[PDB]
Amino acid sequence: KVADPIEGVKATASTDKYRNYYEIFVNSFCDSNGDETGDLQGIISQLDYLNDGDPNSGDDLGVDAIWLTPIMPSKSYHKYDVEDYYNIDPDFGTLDDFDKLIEECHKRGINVILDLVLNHASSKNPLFTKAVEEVADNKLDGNAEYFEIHKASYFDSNTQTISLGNGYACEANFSQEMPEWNLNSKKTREEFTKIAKFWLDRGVDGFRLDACKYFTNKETDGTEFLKWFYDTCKGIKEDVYMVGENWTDDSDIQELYKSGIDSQFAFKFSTSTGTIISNIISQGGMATAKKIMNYDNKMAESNPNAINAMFLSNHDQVRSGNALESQGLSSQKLAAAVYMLAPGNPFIYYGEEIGIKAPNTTNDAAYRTQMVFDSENLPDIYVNGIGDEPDVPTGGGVKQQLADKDSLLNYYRRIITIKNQNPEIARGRIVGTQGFDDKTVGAYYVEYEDSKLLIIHNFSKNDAKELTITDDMIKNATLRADLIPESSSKHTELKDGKISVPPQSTVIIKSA
Ligand SMILES: *[C@@H]1[C@@H](O)[C@H](CO)[C@@H](O[C@H]2O[C@H](CO[C@H]3O[C@H](CO)[C@@H](O)[C@H](O)[C@H]3O)[C@@H](OCCCCCCCCN)[C@H](O)[C@H]2O)[C@H](O)[C@H]1O
Ligand SMILES: [Ca+2]
Ligand SMILES: [Ca+2]
Ligand SMILES: [Ca+2]
Repeated sequence: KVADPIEGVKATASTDKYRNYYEIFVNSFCDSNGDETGDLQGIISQLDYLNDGDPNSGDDLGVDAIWLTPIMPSKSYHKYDVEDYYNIDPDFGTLDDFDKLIEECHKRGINVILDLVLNHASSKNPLFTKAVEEVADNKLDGNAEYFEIHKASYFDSNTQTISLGNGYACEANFSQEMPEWNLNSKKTREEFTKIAKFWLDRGVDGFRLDACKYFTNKETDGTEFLKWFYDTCKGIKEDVYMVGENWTDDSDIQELYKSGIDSQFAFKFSTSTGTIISNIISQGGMATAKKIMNYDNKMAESNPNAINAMFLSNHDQVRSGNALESQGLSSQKLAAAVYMLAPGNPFIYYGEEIGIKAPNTTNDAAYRTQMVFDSENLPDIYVNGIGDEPDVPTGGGVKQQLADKDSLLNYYRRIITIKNQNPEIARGRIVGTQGFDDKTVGAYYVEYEDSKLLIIHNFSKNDAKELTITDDMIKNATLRADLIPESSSKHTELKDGKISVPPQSTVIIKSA
């Protein structure tokens, strides 16, 4: 019977770089034409589920940016081997379907970034097939100049290669079908400028940049390359946004931020062995708050405009729900609150919001299962390596979960609404932790210019925490928002300076 503190509070749609992102593995999301392959028209058909354009009404998820996995011609179902950087794979649609998707996203306040694969191309990209022919004729000063082609003996020993003619090879860390670009090449830079402009001119808001760890090599400074590319794209589109996958230690992420790239994925906090899920299982609130503050701030030293990119899991990892669901739905809910209420831009993986699991932990295809909009009418999508038979989410599909006020999905929805009511959360920096003499409680102050919030998480699985909020912490403290997983009907309150934070709950404190 305690009033919901967010009732009637005005939400505002984001109009800047700060977004709750949604990663769509295109193959697996929505099939509009019966071939068992997801496509762009399928995404279009579900845009009102993603964002209906009105932050103050409706039953949409509410995400305000999409990251599309590769959409360009490729023989593979994942398409990270790019055969043509200037078109749409026919299974996904045409450039007209792409233009429709952009228009329809933007009408709803949804930004769109593309997976732009700069480390490597397909071995069937025509630029590369020409290089291969020319190398076989001992011509190295044509198309070979686009690619990381050298005599075999040049390569660092632990570098995998593609064998070419006449004793030459091409760097290929990921596959024999993924030859690497020479990022130092004049010709390559020219080509990348053309590809960037091609997509930016179609209304794209920016890029996800895979495999940044492999920009740097024996002769390439990846920071120099990414700075060159990023600044090129800023000239084309001043408010272009990029997020890099740099799957490596913190010091390498610090280094790469000197490029001025907005964001790099925060791998440290992802997966079952990562900070967030590990500490939700271990009930380590205080540790998690400390680690988020220290990491966000360290990265800001390298780039003062860094936008951290928190995530539980992506298309290259086991689904987060494989670890979290067996710990109870309230653990899954807390996890969402923790990663999404950290500074920066969180990335929800499609289907995470309804608890899609991986049927096995070892096969990448099992990380990319079929999105379930309605568990009564299961999808019919083929995913190479796991077939087309759909798993049923424990909580049902989108339609089921939207109706149930206590669903995982509705918890995500509420998190997003709280963010749309409180811009400081995404845009600010953590200026300090707040101790509550309890290792289960993780609390920190996020401040964005003139405005500070106190975010408190109770990681305890079983125990409510009665906390005292003083004027030294937040002057004239009020309860701005709550997230209480046990029941959507349950709210708390701040009364005579005391607030009960239930198990696995989050509260947000703000000055009157
Ligand atoms: C970022 C990218 O950098 C990375 C590489 O492009 C993406 O990963 C994708 O590509 C790899 C490699 O796929 C290619 O090579 C494999 C291995 O030879 C071929 O099998 C594929 O057909 C070819 O496209 C891919 O890795 C799959 C490895 C499978 C191992 C199975 C072993 C057990 C067998 N019983 C990824 O699945 C694909 O996404 C990455 O996703 C980007 O984010
Ligand atoms: Ca289709
Ligand atoms: Ca809405
Ligand atoms: Ca490389």
